[PDB]
Amino acid sequence: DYVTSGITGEPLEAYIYFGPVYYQKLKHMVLDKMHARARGPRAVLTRQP
Amino acid sequence: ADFDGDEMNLHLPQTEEAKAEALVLMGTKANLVTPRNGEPLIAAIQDFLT
Amino acid sequence: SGSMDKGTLGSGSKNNIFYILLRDWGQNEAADAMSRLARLAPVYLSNRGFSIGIGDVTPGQGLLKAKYELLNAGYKKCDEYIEALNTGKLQQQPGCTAE
Amino acid sequence: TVAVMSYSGYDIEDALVLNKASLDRGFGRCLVYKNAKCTLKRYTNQTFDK
Amino acid sequence: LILTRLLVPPLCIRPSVVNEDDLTMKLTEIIFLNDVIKKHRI
Amino acid sequence: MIIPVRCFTCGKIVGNKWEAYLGLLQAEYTEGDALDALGLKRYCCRRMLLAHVDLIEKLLNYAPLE
Amino acid sequence: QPMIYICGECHTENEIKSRDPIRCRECGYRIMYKKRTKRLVVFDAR
Amino acid sequence: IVQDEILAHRLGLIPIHADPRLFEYRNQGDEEGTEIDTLQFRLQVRCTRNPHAAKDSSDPNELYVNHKVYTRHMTWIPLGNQADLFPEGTIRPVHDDIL
Amino acid sequence: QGRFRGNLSGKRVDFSGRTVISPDPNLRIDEVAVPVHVAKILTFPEKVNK
Amino acid sequence: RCPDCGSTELVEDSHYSQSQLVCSDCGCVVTEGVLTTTFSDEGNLREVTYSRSTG
Ligand SMILES: [Mg+2]
Ligand SMILES: [Zn+2]
Ligand SMILES: [Zn+2]
Ligand SMILES: [Zn+2]
Repeated sequence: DYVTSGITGEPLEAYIYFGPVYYQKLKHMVLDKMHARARGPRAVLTRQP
Repeated sequence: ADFDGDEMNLHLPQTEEAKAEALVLMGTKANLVTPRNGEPLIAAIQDFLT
Repeated sequence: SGSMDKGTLGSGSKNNIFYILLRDWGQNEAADAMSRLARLAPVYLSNRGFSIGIGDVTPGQGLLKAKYELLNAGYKKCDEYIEALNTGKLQQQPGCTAE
Repeated sequence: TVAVMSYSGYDIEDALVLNKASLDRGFGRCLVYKNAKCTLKRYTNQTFDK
Repeated sequence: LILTRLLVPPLCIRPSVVNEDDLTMKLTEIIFLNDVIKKHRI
Repeated sequence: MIIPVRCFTCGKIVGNKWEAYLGLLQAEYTEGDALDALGLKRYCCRRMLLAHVDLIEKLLNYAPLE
Repeated sequence: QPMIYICGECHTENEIKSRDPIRCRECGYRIMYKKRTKRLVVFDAR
Repeated sequence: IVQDEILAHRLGLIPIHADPRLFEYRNQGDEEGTEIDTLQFRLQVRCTRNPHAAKDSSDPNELYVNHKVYTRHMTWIPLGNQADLFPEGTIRPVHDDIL
Repeated sequence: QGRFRGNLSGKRVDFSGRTVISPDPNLRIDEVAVPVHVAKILTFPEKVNK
Repeated sequence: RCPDCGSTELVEDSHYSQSQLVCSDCGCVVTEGVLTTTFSDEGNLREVTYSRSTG
């Protein structure tokens, strides 16, 4: 397709490939993966974290 | 790394002596070239070459 | 003269312009030049536009003729060899047996 | 409704860019259910949790 | 070099709940068997 | 589960078309004629009705009911 | 005064207020669901 | 059976037919609001079985009454003097038909 | 899992984090961007002086 | 009792992850950090009756 830029307003040089594709969202989400430890419980046998 | 779902760690050195070594020795600026043969490793990647 | 490409901007080899800056002028110049390239290339290419579709993959006219011609010749020569072997007329290559 | 083009430089290696105003209208919205279970029992001695 | 006595290590290097560590169950068995011999020979 | 009110891509209000769409199908229009007679020009809108899967008609059979 | 539970099958309101076994007053079903809270909760339309 | 967050998300998207030039921006906080910068609507339905219904036991439309929640059921609740400033019928959700 | 290979040479440490990685071409090659929520957990014990 | 204040208003509280005992009266820490078992040794857990463990 012929496309116009949304920021400058002036038409792009190339013609852009446009259309419908089936996208699926996987179960890996960042909110379930962030982590950090300042200072916390220690093991009893060796007193490392 | 490739931003396809990767993960990376991070540590915060706790001593003024350890800050000085990390910055001077382990900084990126001091490590633009790999010690295997001296070729550059930090350079432009795809979509900057184009 | 010329144009910039992996051989002059990529992470492979010397002759990298960031490598020349590193050796001749220090670390700060090479680290700054890379940063400016990070900010300056995306602004060009993202307003020029650059795309791929199936027009960039469809085979043209002359290609079909060459492909058909080549396949016919190749199969005939393969036939000739297997004919040579199964008749036993095949000359053995001087490093191995007929197979 | 995807376009295949290079855009904005935050998309280099397998990263991709979404339209803020679609996320507001429902695209990619989801739900996450979790479970929590507990039980009360009677001990051999004649007493029980409460 | 030939041994006739042993040390039992402190409770620090073998916590309460392993119920107790296997080193504990080993040691209680050694003493049990030792007591068996001495009463048995007597 | 249920009909989204607005077309994700452009923002047109399509939530009020579902019942009419099934009505027009029930009169043996094709899908193409149905969408055209509802006035859904852009293809970003057409998928919004065309590819819907209405699960709330089914999920209700399992609901607690007197 | 006592708390009410909804039977899992016939939805007849029951009351326990006791250590009694969980069983429907009317039928044989043995599953109970608590009623919705009476307080209001505030949501954002976003 | 529609979860509350999802129901609230749906309600937001419905366009209201107020003219926006007559109202100020709500100040930060001040969640109680006042007649110069807020509007109120009320929604309330109870689905019940139709007693007159015959024995076909097939059509949901006949079997039940108010088994569908259209945007018709929202009633404007005038706040302050808004009932006087706005003539009747000029405050409503635009489409009257959304499900 | 023994002492030597598990607890003396390489061992667990604190004051560290872990997360997904994503792109940003507006950082200088020597900077890294950290989320606020992980900046609020980690600390550095700065001594007071003049 | 708080070593710094003497008052007995100690409240058990935790920050984002650390478990600690804090004098609520003055904002002082008196104890923190705990040693616990893990899941890795959880699977190895045995049991012995107190009768077996007491003869
Ligand atoms: Mg990867
Ligand atoms: Zn649309
Ligand atoms: Zn029942
Ligand atoms: Zn105190």
